[PDB]
Amino acid sequence: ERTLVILGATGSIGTQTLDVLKKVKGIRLIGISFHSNLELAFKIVKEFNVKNVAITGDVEFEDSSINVWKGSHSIEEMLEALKPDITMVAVSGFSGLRAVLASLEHSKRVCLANKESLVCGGFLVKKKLKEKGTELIPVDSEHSAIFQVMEPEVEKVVLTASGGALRDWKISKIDRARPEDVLKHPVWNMGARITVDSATMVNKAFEVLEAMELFELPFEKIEVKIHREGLVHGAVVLPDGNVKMVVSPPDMRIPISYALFYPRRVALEPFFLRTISLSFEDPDPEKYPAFFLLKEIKDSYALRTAFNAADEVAVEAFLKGRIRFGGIHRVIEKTLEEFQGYPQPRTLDDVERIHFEAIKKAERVTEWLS
Amino acid sequence: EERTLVILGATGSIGTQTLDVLKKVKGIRLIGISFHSNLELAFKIVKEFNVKNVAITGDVEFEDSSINVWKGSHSIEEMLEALKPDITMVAVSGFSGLRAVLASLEHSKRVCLANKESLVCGGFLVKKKLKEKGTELIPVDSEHSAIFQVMEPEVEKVVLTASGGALRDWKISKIDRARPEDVLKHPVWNMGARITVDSATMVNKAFEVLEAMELFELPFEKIEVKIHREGLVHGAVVLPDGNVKMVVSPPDMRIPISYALFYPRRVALEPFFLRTISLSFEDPDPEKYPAFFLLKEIKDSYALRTAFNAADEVAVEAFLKGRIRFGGIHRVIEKTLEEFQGYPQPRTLDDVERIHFEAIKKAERVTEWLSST
Ligand SMILES: NC(=O)C1=CN([C@@H]2O[C@H](COP(=O)(O)OP(=O)(O)OC[C@H]3O[C@@H](n4cnc5c(N)ncnc54)[C@H](OP(=O)(O)O)[C@@H]3O)[C@@H](O)[C@H]2O)C=CC1
Ligand SMILES: NC(=O)C1=CN([C@@H]2O[C@H](COP(=O)(O)OP(=O)(O)OC[C@H]3O[C@@H](n4cnc5c(N)ncnc54)[C@H](OP(=O)(O)O)[C@@H]3O)[C@@H](O)[C@H]2O)C=CC1
Ligand SMILES: [Mg+2]
Ligand SMILES: [Mg+2]
Repeated sequence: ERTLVILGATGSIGTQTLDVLKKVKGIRLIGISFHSNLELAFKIVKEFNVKNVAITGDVEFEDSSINVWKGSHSIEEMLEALKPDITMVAVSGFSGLRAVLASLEHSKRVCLANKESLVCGGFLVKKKLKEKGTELIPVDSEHSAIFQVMEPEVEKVVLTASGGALRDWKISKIDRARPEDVLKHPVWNMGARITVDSATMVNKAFEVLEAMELFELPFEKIEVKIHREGLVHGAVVLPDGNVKMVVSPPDMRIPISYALFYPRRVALEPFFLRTISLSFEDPDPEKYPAFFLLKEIKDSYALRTAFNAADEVAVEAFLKGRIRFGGIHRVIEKTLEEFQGYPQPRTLDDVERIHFEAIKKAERVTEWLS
Repeated sequence: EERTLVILGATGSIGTQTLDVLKKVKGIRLIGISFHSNLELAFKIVKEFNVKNVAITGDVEFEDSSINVWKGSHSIEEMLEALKPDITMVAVSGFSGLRAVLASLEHSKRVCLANKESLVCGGFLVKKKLKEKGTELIPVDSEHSAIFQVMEPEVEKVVLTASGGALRDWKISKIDRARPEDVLKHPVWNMGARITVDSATMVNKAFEVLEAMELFELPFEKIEVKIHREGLVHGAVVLPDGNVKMVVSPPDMRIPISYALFYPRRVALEPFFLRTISLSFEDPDPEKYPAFFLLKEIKDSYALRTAFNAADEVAVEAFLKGRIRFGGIHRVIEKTLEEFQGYPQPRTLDDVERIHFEAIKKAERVTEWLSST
């Protein structure tokens, strides 16, 4: 059996990974990390007989027949001790950057669900990947699809987007939208943040930057289309007229299983061909202004990190009632203005300093907009 | 760096589309051609491509003089032995493609296979020669090219798509009485009279299923055919996890030709741009395409597959000549196959060629019966 560690086991991706382990044999889960959801963590440790846990938040796990690592280097120290064959990196937020770097150091394969790691610190991940040679497979549905059809000479890589919860609403009504209108979603079963991110298309902006890092694509070779039905997860347009497309049901257990079991294909449920509707349209810049900030930020890890930080602050603020929907892209825009002229970060510490300064600035902007 | 090419059957549809590709991308030098009887087109290919080597497979005069000319029944094998091309495009029509593919596998580094008969009738022979030589074989057919591009060992289903042919929207009662003028109109693809009729009966698709089993080493049970009226999807693989990989492209044979010739490089032609579509996939009606549903009966026997091919060749020509109506085609095939029930599995090229010859003779007798009746 191949040994597995799931970082962020208590989250959406984490628990879907557990579901997959019940459905397919050949991997043994030997450790998990979680942040603060102790009740769920307890269920997992009992159900899966997990003897190694890294606590990442300010919570009390005790104990006493299981090894419990706690604090800021818990993930790193657990991974060094366990040296798993496979690590699923399903932590949310900016913590994903250090989690991925530690996973690359101590695992033979890293299954990457966390987006922030490549958005903010892709240059660090790429350096570590080259040095260590660790296998890295994306878990995101769109990058899993691309991974399956990618080749060296492409004309265009097409990512598809649902258009989010407000895809149908007209422009003037979107500014005023409340949380009770953004949840949800209406295509994927995901955490509260990702749902807001799909509605602003910030999620898709992250995926473009992730695709550039993962597949060494220039910005100009990527295109994003709104695709209502959510069947096509990615397509590659080749120079000869051929297009390779990947279709599947919208269930994250599919790309999870692929990343865990590659090069084997897991037996889940085959998707049988039938008459089908495939629509592809350009995102309207007036409906998705934060998405169109990509051109402005793509070349700078300082601006990419600030983009992510401001989005984290604005979504939280939106979820807590301080701003309305139209305030999200404004917080991001106004925060980015304050980082123009920043030098390109060179180290993990540089990236971390930008992130915390940007959180600080975005909070000030949010206060103004509240 | 430059690769040399021989095109067997250079004067045909595939051959001239290959020439069209060679005019608009560099890296391949045409050094030899074969043709059967189209002297006028062969000389013009020779002049315009500066070809110095020609194999004539038919009984025609091609004299002389500044070029090397091979003639008679061994002309392809002899020219290939002399030329040793890097690539041979095998685009001869009909049963002689089996001999041509085997000859090509002897003397090329890569064989681009357009000819269907070679695998339908003699797949076991081709596979044996492939193993001994270790030469590359890339299919040129657009469905096989599509599958080649997405194939992997653990597929659940390989899906070939079919236009359904000229009579796809017709009532079953009208089909039996159809004439060549009904069939020889063009729903999705631009090709010869033979391929157009085979598309209407879906015998073309029966050939492609058998070729797919040979090319990709798939059991018959893992192949699915769907009628796909848009003709945009040329093939798909269904994986056991829920993923489906599909290949979409314009219905232009220059695409898979360029892919086979230049693999692993992709030639810059005209990129296809994604847009809103419905995509239809329906099962073929057994009552509409009876000759297609003879697959399950013939699939394990090279004797039956060779007879199926021969009977088809006879029946299609008789149809085009006005001797039988469209419904007569599947009847010629069925009745000819009934005469070969129990024939032993051929073991050599010579066994295959004997079955071919007798099935042609048997199918002609059947055709006369149906014509006079
Ligand atoms: N959900 C989806 O469908 C998809 C998600 N992704 C990406 O995967 C990542 C995780 O997504 P999702 O599972 O939905 O997120 P969730 O919020 O549902 O769960 C995230 C996990 O990370 C833990 N966590 C939270 N904060 C920290 C922290 N500061 N340090 C370490 N661990 C922490 C949580 O612990 P606890 O519960 O105890 O607080 C939980 O275990 C994200 O980057 C997301 O963009 C990508 C594609 C699709
Ligand atoms: N056409 C298409 O779109 C596709 C075709 N194919 C397959 O490719 C093969 C050829 O296709 P296509 O180019 O359309 O056929 P054509 O009838 O257009 O031409 C066949 C070629 O074979 C030569 N030829 C004819 N008879 C003989 C013979 N007895 N011995 C040696 N050579 C002969 C012809 O010479 P000449 O002109 O001098 O008589 C010509 O060069 C067939 O198996 C067909 O099914 C597969 C996929 C797509
Ligand atoms: Mg995604
Ligand atoms: Mg074909």
